[PDB]
Amino acid sequence: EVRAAFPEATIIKPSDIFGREDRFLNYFASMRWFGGVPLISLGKETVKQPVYIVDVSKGIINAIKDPDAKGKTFAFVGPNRYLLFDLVQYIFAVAYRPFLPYPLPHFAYRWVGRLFEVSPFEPWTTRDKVERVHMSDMTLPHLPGLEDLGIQATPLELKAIEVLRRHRTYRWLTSEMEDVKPAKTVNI
Amino acid sequence: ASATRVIQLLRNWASGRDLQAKLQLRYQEISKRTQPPPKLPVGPSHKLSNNYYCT
Amino acid sequence: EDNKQFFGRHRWVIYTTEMNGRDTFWDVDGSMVPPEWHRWLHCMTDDPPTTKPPTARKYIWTNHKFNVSGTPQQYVPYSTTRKKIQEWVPPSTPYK
Amino acid sequence: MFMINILSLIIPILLAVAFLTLVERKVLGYMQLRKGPNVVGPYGLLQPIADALKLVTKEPLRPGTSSISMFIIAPILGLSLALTMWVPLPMPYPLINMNLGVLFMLAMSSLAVYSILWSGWASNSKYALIGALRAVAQTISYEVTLAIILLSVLLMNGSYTLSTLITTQEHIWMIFTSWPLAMMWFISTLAETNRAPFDLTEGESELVSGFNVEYAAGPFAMFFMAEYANIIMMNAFTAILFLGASHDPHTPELYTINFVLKTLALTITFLWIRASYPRFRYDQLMHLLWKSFLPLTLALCMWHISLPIMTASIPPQS
Amino acid sequence: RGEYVVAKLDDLVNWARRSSLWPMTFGLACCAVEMMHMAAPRYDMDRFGVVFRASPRQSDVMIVAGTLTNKMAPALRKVYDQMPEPRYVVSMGSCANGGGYYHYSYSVVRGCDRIVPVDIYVPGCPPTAEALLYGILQLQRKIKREKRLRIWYRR
Amino acid sequence: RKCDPHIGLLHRGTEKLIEYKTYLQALPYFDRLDYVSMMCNEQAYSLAVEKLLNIQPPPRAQWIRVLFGEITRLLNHIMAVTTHALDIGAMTPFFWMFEEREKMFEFYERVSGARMHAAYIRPGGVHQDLPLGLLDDIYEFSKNFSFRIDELEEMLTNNRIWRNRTVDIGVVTAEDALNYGFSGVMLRGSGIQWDLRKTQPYDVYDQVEFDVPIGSRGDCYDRYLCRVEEMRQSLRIISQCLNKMPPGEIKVDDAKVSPPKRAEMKTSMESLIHHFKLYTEGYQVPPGATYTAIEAPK
Amino acid sequence: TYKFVNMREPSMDMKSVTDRAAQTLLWTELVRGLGMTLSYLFREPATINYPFEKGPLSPRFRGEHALRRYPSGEERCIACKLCEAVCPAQAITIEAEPRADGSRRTTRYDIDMTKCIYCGFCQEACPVDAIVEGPNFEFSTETHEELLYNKEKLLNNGDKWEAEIAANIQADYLYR
Amino acid sequence: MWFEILPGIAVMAACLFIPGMATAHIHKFTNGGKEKRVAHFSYQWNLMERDRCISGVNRYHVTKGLENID
Ligand SMILES: COC1=C(OC)C(=O)C(C/C=C(/C)CC/C=C(/C)CC/C=C(\C)CC/C=C(\C)CC/C=C(/C)CC/C=C(\C)CC/C=C(/C)CC/C=C(\C)CC/C=C(\C)CCC=C(C)C)=C(C)C1=O
Ligand code: SF4
Ligand code: SF4
Ligand code: SF4
Repeated sequence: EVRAAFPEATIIKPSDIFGREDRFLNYFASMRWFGGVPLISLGKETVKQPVYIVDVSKGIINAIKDPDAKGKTFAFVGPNRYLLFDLVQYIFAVAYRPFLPYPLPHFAYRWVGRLFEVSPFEPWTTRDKVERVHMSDMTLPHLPGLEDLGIQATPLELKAIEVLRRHRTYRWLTSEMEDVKPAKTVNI
Repeated sequence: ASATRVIQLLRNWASGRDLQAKLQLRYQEISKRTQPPPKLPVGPSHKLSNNYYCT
Repeated sequence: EDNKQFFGRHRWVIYTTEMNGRDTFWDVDGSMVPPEWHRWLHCMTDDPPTTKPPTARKYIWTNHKFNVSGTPQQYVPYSTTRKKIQEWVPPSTPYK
Repeated sequence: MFMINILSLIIPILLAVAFLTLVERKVLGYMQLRKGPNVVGPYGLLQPIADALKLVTKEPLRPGTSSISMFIIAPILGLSLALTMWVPLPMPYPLINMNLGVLFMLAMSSLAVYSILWSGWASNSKYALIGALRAVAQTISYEVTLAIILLSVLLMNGSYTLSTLITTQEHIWMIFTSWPLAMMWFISTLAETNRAPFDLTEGESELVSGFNVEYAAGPFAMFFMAEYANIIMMNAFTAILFLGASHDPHTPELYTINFVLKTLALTITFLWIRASYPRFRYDQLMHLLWKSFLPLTLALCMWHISLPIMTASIPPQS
Repeated sequence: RGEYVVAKLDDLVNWARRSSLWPMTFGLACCAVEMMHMAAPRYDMDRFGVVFRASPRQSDVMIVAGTLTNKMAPALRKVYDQMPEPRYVVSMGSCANGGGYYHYSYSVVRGCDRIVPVDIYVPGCPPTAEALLYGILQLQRKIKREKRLRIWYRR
Repeated sequence: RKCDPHIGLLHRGTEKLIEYKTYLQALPYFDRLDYVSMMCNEQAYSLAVEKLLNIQPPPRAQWIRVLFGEITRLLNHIMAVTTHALDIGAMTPFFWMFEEREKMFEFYERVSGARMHAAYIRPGGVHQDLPLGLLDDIYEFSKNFSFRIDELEEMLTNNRIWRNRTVDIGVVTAEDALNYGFSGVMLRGSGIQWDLRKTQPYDVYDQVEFDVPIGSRGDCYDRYLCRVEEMRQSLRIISQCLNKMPPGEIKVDDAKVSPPKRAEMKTSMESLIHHFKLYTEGYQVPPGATYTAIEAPK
Repeated sequence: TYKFVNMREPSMDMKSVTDRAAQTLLWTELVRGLGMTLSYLFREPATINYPFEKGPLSPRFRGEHALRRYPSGEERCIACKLCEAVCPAQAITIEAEPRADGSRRTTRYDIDMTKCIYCGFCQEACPVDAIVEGPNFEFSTETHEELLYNKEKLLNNGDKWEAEIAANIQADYLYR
Repeated sequence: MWFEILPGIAVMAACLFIPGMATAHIHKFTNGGKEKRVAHFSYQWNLMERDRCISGVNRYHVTKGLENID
């Protein structure tokens, strides 16, 4: 609809965005409260390609300055794609909290999402949110990405402690980046 | 806001002195806030002769 | 006003219930004091405006205003000067 | 209806703890050429409620380096002891009449320090550990005489029951007979509650806030009641201990009015002392008590055991 | 209507905050000493509900009063970050309102706002102990006029 | 065991900025320098500029500079002793004087315009004469004050808790204090009988009789009495200044140094020309360097 | 001359020793403090309630600036830049221009109330009494921009507090 | 004017008054008008059981005088 009303409207298509107040890394980090970490089919069939917040922020700024952003539709995506189970493995390793995955059928998770929607305040997990975690980032190589603008993507491995240092207990609070190895990346 | 004489003794006795002679709170003894126009003096060099700057 | 009073409490104001539209029941401020009474209130003089009316002139305001910060009547700074460098307006006649 | 009694001994105290804060602000202010809170409602009578809602709706700060489980137990432990140590007090008729009332008085009074102890440790900071350990140092000097003064005064009462205190004090005040002990008890009760000259554990000018530095909102609000409910209760303990009023067997109104007035008079003196003197040093505090107080306790306790036998004035046990 | 009960709970919450805000013990320079005169018996800040509590963990409004310099700017923002929510920062005096007398020097940040989200600006060099006495009360009106739950019930 | 006092959390480049301002414009710098002894601060700067200019202030000016320089000593010593007790833990003595020293700020504003930063004591004399009835208001306060200074002494001086917190603590000897560059109370507290108001009297401090309290132990406590006794000795100075106030102008008659009054501003050529250049260029002082020190309350 | 302050050796007579012993044992100077505060409890508080009553000032008080104008209505400022040349904080920024009538007024008179330190030199500077701080110590704003005053705001302050400035200057124009 | 201090302690005076008032009246109400019995020793406790057994209604604070016996 916006493209129809405003033909020369640059449309930015970010993937999952991670950062300090992202509700994506914090989502899995906060999952520790409710027992273990529930992933449907262990989350082994869902590949995600997150992108750091600042790069997309610089992407918008560069798009404004760029005289060629008129009409184009950019897809802002990160450098590497990670299977969701390995991504959660990376998150809980960086937070050093114990990982307790367990399978959960799709219909029952949808029921769980319904229960959490009841809260009249900021919901923690909706049925819609459960679906998003399952939605693997569709690859759109024809769509002009991020490097054409000029911004080089920052791998999530570098700037991951920013989000998750807070979630660490006092025990592993001063632990650095190199303590936890980079997670395996299913690449294109 | 004058204290009752009953406690005038109390504050005086408990501190061993006469507070009412001189109090921290000011009263009508202050100088009036409106004063007549003043005439300021002139300096020693306000002489219309023999006031050369060289001396 | 009460002369028999500890200096500072000898003069005081009971603020209005209405001023320039805004409701000035319990919420009141210190800027609702009109200037002519501001002098007498702050002990700057011993002559109330009723006893000594301030000299009236054309340009003096007729309606005192409280500090208008917050309300959409607040003052916004802006350059009061004219433009320094203009530009050569291109002609309307075509290239040829 | 015993449950109705329990709330009738908790809620009325809680409002009493609440209004002590407003009273202290005004008493301190009027002893300062100030006026104290007088805008929140009439005469500032709404001020405690104004602070009440703010704190419980204040952001309750969780420090990351803090140990969470011990973080939350301390405010619970502080308040729980404060209320439950009101229950043996013989307000006309004590709610919980026990033959060992004062021993139970000391037990939870000694249990109280673990609030400031665990909270000081759990906060995980320099000022947290400084306050908690000086809280040990302040309270370590403290129980040794607190028991002795309690023992010496009560030795001519007859037993450890708090109800019989009134029968002993039926004719004259206990302070007439043990005023050297009463001054020394009063300083310690001023001291057990970390108040006025002995407030090293808090130490605003020297420890910012001591143990309470990392305690906000309700967890702070809870810490304030434990401190202030102990103030009223300890003064009430002193009022019965030394200034036991007359008790008509048919009208408990008479004792209740007199007893409450005695607690109010004593609690004001706590604010009276709090305004006047400067603050000690925790080394001087310990040196003040174990070098000057404790030697006097032993001899005074020596006097108060020899006195009943020499005068054939031992008190009945039953 | 739910709007009525929301507004009633709205008025209850803020009234608690505006009548019990505690200015921190945060003084810097010349602008701080006369602020003591506000706490002095002449004006008696405490009568208006405030108490001068230290320990930014237990304070609401931060009275940045004095010259804000380079060497301390990290210390202030660490202090401000430690203050729980809600928190307000009143920039007090011309030094903290843009640099004051030393606006053009080399080790002063020109304005307290460049480090902290600065609330109502009270000017003066120094502002009279009464001048920001209104500054504190004018903030109490700002606390009065907030919506919070009104937005939440309409979010 | 070891205390490293990192300072610089308030380093406004004062001595750098003064380079870029005229002598008149540099005056408020000293006003802001030691913000509890304002008149004493401008008194230091003014004397230096007068020394370099080779110009003396009129007799009336010097007297009120001494008079206002001494209530400044009242202010700082009130601040020092009260906040001392405040830091120690005694809050009540803090507030009682702060009401009284609020009264002295009224005298500040009645003569200059602002409570703290008078910017009143200028090179060549004060800015303008005192308002009518100001001296009488001084007399009323000075009557009451000695009935509060002893009140402070009643609260702390004989208090055992205050004594132990302050007696024989932070003791500094004579030679090391002298070698350390100490001054003021640090010297008079440890026994060294030194005071710039007596040894090298500036202004009309010589024509005023007063005593300088000297301690013996040199510790924290002895200085507290030294400051409190300095309060009362200042009251004697104020009593003499009020009783011996001379008539005359308030600034040096030299219009090339001090701006002319507004009356001759608007009628005389030379006065306007001088006022124009003085407030645009300022008086050009002769080349040279000098170091003038005064017994500021600190 | 100088006066010794504290070396008063106490006497060792039995009366003096018992007095000190009574003082230490039966705390007296502590009670002297308590009696002092209690006496200072039943006094009259020095507080004044806010805006209903306000503190006392003097006619030469320094506060919010204002740009007055002649009795005719014409503004006093002839843009001599003296106030800018004496401004210690360099807050004054003015530019002049030959106005349509031919008179010499200023196009811009931005006073930055966040820079200047209320020295009052500006009121001493202009020989036409153009700029002058008003008695209004109260102009606190919620945003930084509101404090940056321009010529228009200055004239508005001049038109609002004109009654005070005329009266205050009338009182103090003889002292200066 | 120090009277303003009194309203603060006035409600407080009532606040501490309620507990002692409550306990005394609650004891008076539950225990048949008579003041609550005190059992500091086994003899008192043994005495209380005998009253409860002879009460019939299983209530210690129901005292039957000579009209109970012949
Ligand atoms: C460096 O810079 C500085 C400044 O400036 C920048 C300054 O200015 C000043 C000058 C200012 C001053 C005030 C001077 C003193 C200040 C200092 C910092 C000096 C050091 C201070 C001290 C040594 C003393 C400190 C004393 C304090 C903090 C006083 C403490 C006691 C009080 C009574 C006041 C506080 C009272 C409170 C908070 C109110 C009560 C508390 C509550 C939680 C409210 C009640 C809550 C409830 C009842 C709970 C809810 C339950 C309900 C309603 C019951 C019903 C419901 C149920 C469910 C049961 C200084 C010194 C300074 O150095
Ligand atoms: S604004 Fe003025 S009074 Fe305040 S700190 Fe800066 S120079 Fe000092
Ligand atoms: S008051 Fe002083 S500092 Fe402020 S603008 Fe005027 S001349 Fe400059
Ligand atoms: S305000 Fe005064 S000093 Fe400034 S330009 Fe106008 S006349 Fe000159």
